Amino acid sequence: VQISKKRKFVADGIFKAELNEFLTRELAEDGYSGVEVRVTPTRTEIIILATRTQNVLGEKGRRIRELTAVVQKRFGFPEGSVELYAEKVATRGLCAIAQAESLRYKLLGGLAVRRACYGVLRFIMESGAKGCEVVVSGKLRGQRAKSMKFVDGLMIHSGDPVNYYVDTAVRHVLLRQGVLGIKVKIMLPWDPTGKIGPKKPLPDHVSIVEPKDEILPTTPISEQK
Amino acid sequence: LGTDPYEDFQENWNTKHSSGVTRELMRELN
Amino acid sequence: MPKKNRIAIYELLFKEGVMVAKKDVHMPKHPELADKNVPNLHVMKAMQSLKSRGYVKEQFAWRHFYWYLTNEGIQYLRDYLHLPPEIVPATLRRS
Amino acid sequence: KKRKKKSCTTPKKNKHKRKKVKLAVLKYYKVDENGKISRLRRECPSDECGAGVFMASHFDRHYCGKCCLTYC
RNA sequence: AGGAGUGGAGCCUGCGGCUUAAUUUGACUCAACACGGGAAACCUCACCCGGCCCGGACACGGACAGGAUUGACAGAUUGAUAGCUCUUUCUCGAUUCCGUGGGUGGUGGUGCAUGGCCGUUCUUAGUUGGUGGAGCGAUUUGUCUGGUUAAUUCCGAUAACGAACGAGACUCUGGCAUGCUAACUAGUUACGCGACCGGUCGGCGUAACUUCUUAGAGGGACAAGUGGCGUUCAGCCACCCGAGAUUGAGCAAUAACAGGUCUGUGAUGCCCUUAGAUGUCCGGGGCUGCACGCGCGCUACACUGACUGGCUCAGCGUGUCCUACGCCGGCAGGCGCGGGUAACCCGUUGAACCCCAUUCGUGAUGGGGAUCGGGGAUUGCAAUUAUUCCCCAUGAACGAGGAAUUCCCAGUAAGUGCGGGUCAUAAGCUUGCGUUGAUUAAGUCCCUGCCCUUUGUACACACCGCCCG
Ligand SMILES: [Zn+2]
Repeated sequence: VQISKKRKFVADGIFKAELNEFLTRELAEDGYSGVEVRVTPTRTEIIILATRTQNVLGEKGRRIRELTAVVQKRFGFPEGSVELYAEKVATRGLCAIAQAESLRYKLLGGLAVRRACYGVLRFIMESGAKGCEVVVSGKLRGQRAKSMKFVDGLMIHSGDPVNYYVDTAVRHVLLRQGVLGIKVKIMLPWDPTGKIGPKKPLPDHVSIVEPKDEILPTTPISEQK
Repeated sequence: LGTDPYEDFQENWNTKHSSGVTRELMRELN
Repeated sequence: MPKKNRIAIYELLFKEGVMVAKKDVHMPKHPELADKNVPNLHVMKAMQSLKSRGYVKEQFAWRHFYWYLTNEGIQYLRDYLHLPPEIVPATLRRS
Repeated sequence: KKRKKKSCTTPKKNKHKRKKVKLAVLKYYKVDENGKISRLRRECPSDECGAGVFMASHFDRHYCGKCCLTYC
């Protein structure tokens, strides 16, 4: 007795939504940036992308051996079926989450907001992004909240090409007086056949090939190869 | 890692502390 | 909380370094502690006590508590259960 | 809404305080100077607590605290 | 210019009011009022009347194994088979119990302390640097007199030149392909076997394949062709060919609002409370009560109809509760076997309006169904302040709606049903789907509102201003 496929394709996304939330509250201060699930029939693999790979497994690997045992009890895996691996994000500057969490640990450590935000925009642009926007909202000056917005470069807002040419992250930081919201948007470059950026070009960009210069003949010559 | 006089002046140039934020920004510049 | 229940909860967390529970105080049996008749409330309120002393660290998400033993927890449950020093949790034995 | 503080009830309920009986083991066994003992409390024929658990000598019934068995 | 209306009636549902122990609460012009997925019997539940529990971690001090504590039959008591409490005397073995501290949980308060999300300005056509020119620099040009466009869309003009976001492009969807790739979980044609009078067969089995069904790839539409108009540019009008000469949606700028949400959250700062509780559970009530006002609606006012029979056609969706088949029932509804985790079964989804015959005959009438009385059956622990459904009976207002006012341009309006969400039991709501299918328009700035240029200003918290008596 098995399940309907309508319910099966749904239950595979509810499982992946809670695992990401659990790992977010667990490895955020260690550079957590995403998870990937590979359902091999013998062994279910879970890949965790992060910046600080040493703070994920820990000394002697005493931390990822705790995760692989606390995950199977929660989700009813048989023993030994599920294995968790830790890997490194290829480029940290173009991941919105890794920059929306980097800026949170600077506002939580006594940096000025104006200098904390420019230090993030500079690193985003120097890594090869096409544009960036960082917004900070909350009570920064007194009992009245207000928003500071820092932009740099190009930034698209409308259409379908926004679903793959931009990366968005929203995070909360809890200060002594309240909560500040941090929003980070990164617009990626093209990079044809590349790991970063979409391979598809922008739908409005037309690339015209420059012709190869040639000399039109003046007199007729036959080449009898 | 202290306070930023630029941000202080930009946010308090029209409040009660304008005369002080101008002085601090001038100290930082010169 | 019967002493048998308290012992059963403590010596199950010792084999691993982890514990999982659901925030459900009316669930009559904890799934990992079936056939011993240990309610889910008792596990919650025992891990509440072990956390306040500093021997474990918790994490909560989506109605679930995830507890981990700390270095001060193995040192404290080894004397409570009179276990031989040649016993180590399953987390500490690999690699 | 707004809080209205009505605390009036038929005075206040009192929680049952147990009575501290000293050396209740004494009255179960009668010991003479010759060594032999007599069991002054009638005993319950059960399995959960037989051979050691005495019943309640009330004015009309015998009652085991653990078994909740009552003989009238 | 018109179409259907709403505003009048009956009722269903939300808001005030008025009652009440409580009738919990948020939101009040567009930008509240079938909204909070908010159709609340119990739960939900906050509100009211009562009654159990601690699920008060942890640190320190006390008492205590010559027992800290734990639970309990019966009589009484109690709404209660609540050891809750009184009487009474057995178990339970440091887990508790007492004081101090500081912790916890709140659908408790503040949305004028916040995050996030949403709504609005605004679905409009707007917005902004850089370098250069002018200037007292506060600023200005670019970003424009004019044609054009759905569009700061383009053309052009030009002390500006190059760009960017928004618009457009983009994604999904509808219409076309007898061309391609495929099909026993889709069919068609042919041939047999069979039934009946060459015909019909959704009777049964084989081989031809993809027209029909399904879904992948690639094509196809670009103001491209013709004729006019246009500083012969940008474009506009008509027509041929053609499936199609504007299909419908998603997304969506800078800058703002003391807009809604602390009642969605283990989002969150302060304040309040915390053991006769604002925690939590149990029992019973209320959220619905009814003199009266205000908004969404559903049924009607009939003959372009109602009743009674007969004939005949969908699409989008759901399903481990959706259900075929057989028997008893008037029915609502009951019993036994079966299928389906689904193009496999309900189901070839025999839907309703529509259509064809009959009776009725302008009348408060056989229109219309409110209201109420007897029965019967289901869901549930519980249906009494009727849960829903059925069967006899009852038969009100209503004869087209004042001042006002809403939505709408072609598979559109309106009519007509079906599916989903809610759902143990449930749609007069919403969200989608098909079916039948039009009248009038292809214009304007008169009303409403927004935008722009010139002009005046003693305004700048910006006319709800300032100001003289
Ligand atoms: Zn006994």
